[PDB]
Amino acid sequence: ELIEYFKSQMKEDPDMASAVAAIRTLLEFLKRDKGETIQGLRANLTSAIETLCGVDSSVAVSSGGELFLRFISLASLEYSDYSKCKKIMIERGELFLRRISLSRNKIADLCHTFIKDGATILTHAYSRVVLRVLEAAVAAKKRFSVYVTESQPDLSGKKMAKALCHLNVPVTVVLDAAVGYIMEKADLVIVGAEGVVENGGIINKIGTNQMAVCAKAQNKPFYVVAESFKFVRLFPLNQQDVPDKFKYHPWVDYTAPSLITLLFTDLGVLTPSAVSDELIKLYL
Amino acid sequence: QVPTRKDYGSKVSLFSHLPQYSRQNSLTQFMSIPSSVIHPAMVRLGLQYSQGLVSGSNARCIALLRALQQVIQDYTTPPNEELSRDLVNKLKPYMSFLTQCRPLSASMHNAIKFLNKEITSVGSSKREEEAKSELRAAIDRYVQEKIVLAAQAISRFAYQKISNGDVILVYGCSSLVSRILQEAWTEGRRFRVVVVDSRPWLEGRHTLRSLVHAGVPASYLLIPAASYVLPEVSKVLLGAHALLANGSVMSRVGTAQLALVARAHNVPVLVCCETYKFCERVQTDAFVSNELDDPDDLQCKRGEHVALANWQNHASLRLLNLVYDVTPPELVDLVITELGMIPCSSVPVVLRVKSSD
Amino acid sequence: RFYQHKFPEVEDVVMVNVRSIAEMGAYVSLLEYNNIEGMILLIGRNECVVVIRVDKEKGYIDLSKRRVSPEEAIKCEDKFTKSKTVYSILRHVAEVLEYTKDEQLESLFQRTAWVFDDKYKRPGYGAYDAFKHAVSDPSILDSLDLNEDEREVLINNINRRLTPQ
Amino acid sequence: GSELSERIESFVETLKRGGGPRSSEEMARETLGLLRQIITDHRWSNAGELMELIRREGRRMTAAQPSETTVGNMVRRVLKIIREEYGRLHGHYAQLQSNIIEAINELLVELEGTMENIAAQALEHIHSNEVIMTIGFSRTVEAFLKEAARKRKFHVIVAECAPFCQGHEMAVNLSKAGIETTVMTDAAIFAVMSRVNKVIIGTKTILANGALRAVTGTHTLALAAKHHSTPLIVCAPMFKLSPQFPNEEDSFHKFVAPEEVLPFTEGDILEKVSVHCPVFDYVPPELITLFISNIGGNAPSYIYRLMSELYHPDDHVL
Repeated sequence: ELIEYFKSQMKEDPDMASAVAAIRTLLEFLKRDKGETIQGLRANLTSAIETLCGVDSSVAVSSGGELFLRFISLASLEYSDYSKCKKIMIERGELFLRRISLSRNKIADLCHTFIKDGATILTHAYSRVVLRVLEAAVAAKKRFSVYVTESQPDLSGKKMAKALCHLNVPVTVVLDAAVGYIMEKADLVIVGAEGVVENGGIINKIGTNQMAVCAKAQNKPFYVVAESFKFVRLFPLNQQDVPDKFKYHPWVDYTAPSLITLLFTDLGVLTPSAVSDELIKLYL
Repeated sequence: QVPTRKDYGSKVSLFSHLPQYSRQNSLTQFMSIPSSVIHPAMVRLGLQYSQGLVSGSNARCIALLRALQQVIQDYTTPPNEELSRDLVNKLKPYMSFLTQCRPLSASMHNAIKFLNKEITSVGSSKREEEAKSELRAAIDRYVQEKIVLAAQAISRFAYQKISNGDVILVYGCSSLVSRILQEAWTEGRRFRVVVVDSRPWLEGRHTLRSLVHAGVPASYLLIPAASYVLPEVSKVLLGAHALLANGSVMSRVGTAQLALVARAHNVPVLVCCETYKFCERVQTDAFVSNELDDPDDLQCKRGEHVALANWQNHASLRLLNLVYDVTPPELVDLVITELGMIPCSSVPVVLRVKSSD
Repeated sequence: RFYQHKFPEVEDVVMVNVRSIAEMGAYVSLLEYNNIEGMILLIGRNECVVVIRVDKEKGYIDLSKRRVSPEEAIKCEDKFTKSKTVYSILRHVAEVLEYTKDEQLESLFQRTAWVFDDKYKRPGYGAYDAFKHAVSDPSILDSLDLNEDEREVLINNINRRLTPQ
Repeated sequence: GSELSERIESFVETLKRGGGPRSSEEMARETLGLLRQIITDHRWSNAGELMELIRREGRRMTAAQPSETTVGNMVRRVLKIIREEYGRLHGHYAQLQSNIIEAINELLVELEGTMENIAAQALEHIHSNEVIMTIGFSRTVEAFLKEAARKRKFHVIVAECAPFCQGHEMAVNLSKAGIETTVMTDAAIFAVMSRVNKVIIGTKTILANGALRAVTGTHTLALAAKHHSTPLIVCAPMFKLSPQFPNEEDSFHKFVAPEEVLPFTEGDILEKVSVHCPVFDYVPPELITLFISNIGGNAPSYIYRLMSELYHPDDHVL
């Protein structure tokens, strides 16, 4: 009833992110096949779409769903009829979607004055969030050449080069194993996260841990970007701790959590140990 | 009429705050078998507390709390008189008898601050017998909710945070680490638990004999052979005595030793604490608040020669065995408190979780 | 289960102890029945909670502190004391020769529906708590039963030691 | 009035003149008194025109010299004071004059007890027969060691902050109470921290991200104390905390005239060599361990909550 609605939004529109597509999917899917109760509807159909959406190997999806269920939990009133529990009180969800669409604009506004001129940049695989901050940085009339890696489960990095030369900066791709060959060339290594967790760990694609271990190898500051959605609520320790269903030849690995240096979101700038301070501020 | 207490033998100049005290004298050689000031159940459980069978932090807190329960279970305040300030004016000299009987382990300092909080809250124009009744009800519901509900929530987090095919070591001693490990074991999990201790104590024979009566395999050694176990183990647990303001796990004798040699071979650490085990004051390292146990207990039963027997005849000779020591914050990874798997330097957030602000 | 009203309707004020939390609140199955679970809107102790909305085919009920701030108690202690006098004996019973594992599910409430709580009114079991302290008090106990009156179940339900009321 | 504009131009001319006057606490007191006068300059219907007024004036204050942040963040906390008063009328016209009057009055009072609270928490940290290390002085450090030397005994060594020196003035200032202190050159600190065990830094500007923007020489001493693992404490109050960010600010450094490094008796060498020296360096949050404040010590990460509760978090635009 909504699964190819979600997949239409997913792979017939590669503009938005997967988490924001999922939360738009269920927020417009408050027009539900009417069970018309507070608890049961909520529990079974939201947990059911979080299960049935699990054909993809992403990790931002279920986290964004649970972030929406913790959103909807707060200002849910009680006033004697089942009309404005949330079935009339839905404009809160509308303002939530527009504010956490404006989130990407506000991280661009926060970090456009943050990469300095002359500093070349080495970067991992693609995001829908590295390009907006780097082109809000170029659009402040700055100048910087960029390196990018291969990121091989696929021919990936060519997509990043094709996107960014169209966005008018000099780009040069590099092989994956040539990181420490060219890590020392860089002045700044920025990383679009896959999902940010409460100890500063950044589970991401197969080479961000490479970037962190080479970053402590060079003592060069290692900056990660995330929006208000993708604060996943796991807790990792090592290289078997994240669930196996998130993995499958691995496809996701886990960087060390205590060596990144500055991150930033909708709520401002955060030292990567204040992530727990804001995550306790989340889920009520 | 005023209690005093002396020191024993040679003493280190670096410890002007906290002295050394020997476990081999009375505490009634200055005050009689009764005492018009000090209470009999108080000296009962304080002399329990002094000799060293009331060892665990949770156990010594509930012991002190039931001692205070016996205090305010019967204490008749005489009339034409104020309740709260005279109660604290009697009970804090009782705290002085505590800290001079054996020095502070600041969880009970949080307990007596809680007691101040409760006695100044209920008024004095209120009739005082049912005020005593609701006060004793308040403190014992407080202590059972803290202890057993924190133990159940930490066990609830612990059900998932042990894998299968893994192993684990433990160090230190408490009832909660035993509840954690056996309530992790008995649900179909399969993991052997090596147990490591130290000297002069070998305290964790407690935890080892509880763990083998829970029917779990083991192997036992000491932290000066902890360089042998770091190839084998896949995660390391620790206990904790107290939680210092910048995320320092004030804890047992060789805790930070194991943390250092853990991420010297890069196996991540994991500690356990609770709500009231957080103080206010903050410090840099060991040399401020750290007790000394018995000096002469350092002994080996090998041949006929105790190699510190004639300690007292020497004067150009000193010794130390610090037990209650600190850890830098950025090697203890995270705690398992009742609020959840929360990282280390993020700990002192709970100072203004009070007024919903 | 002890009521025959399968879904407890509006302003049924019950104090079921909280069992297991949720992301909205707590999944609390009410001990009044077996298969009725719930909700709380914004650790393990009971509290006075009213019920607001209702379903039919899906079984999910919902409940919170809607407006009920100053409410007197003793009606609710009367509620769950009468409701706890009827578990160990008075759900299945028999013309009593108690099988004690279970009795028949379709010959289950052949007289118990008419005499304890699902009677004519709320002053129905009001009068069944006013007159019937037990049927021992007074000793001129009621007529009008499916039995003679209680001839086999007289000794076995309550009239054992004193009927303390 | 004509008095307001002339006295704020007196403060911007003593701002543009450079280093000085006396210390940051005189800056605090006189800027608070001037803003006390400003909330009695003229009336305002709603809060917004006073906010554009004080926003423009503090904007010129920060823009005239970006070197320090004391006037900037006292303006920012006056802004959160009106923001909570704005919260405490709808939670415009009742007593807001007198309310902001008493608000900055208690701000004044808690300012004049700051270094005395620092002297109160000065005791527990240093030990006896141990050695502490300082670079230059803030008068925080003066109250600190003046309290903690009166009952114990220690051995303070000090490398001055010398593009031009003033740590020798610290030395002659505290040495007339006799703690038996030593001074040394700024490039001999590395070997002597095999025999130090703890080090303070008296900074001037601390920012949001846990890092600190202190006098120069503090970065190499911070890295040397990293490579001996002695603990790092920074004796700054909560007062002079800033919300600003390092490379968000376009070169928060301020260079002074290189006359103090290459003197103007130089001969022919000068016009083919660049020469520059900062007063302020940048040292990461990773390396301090123990704050001390008015309310007590705090973590390096815990100044984040101090920012967010002590400043309305969108006054980053002054």
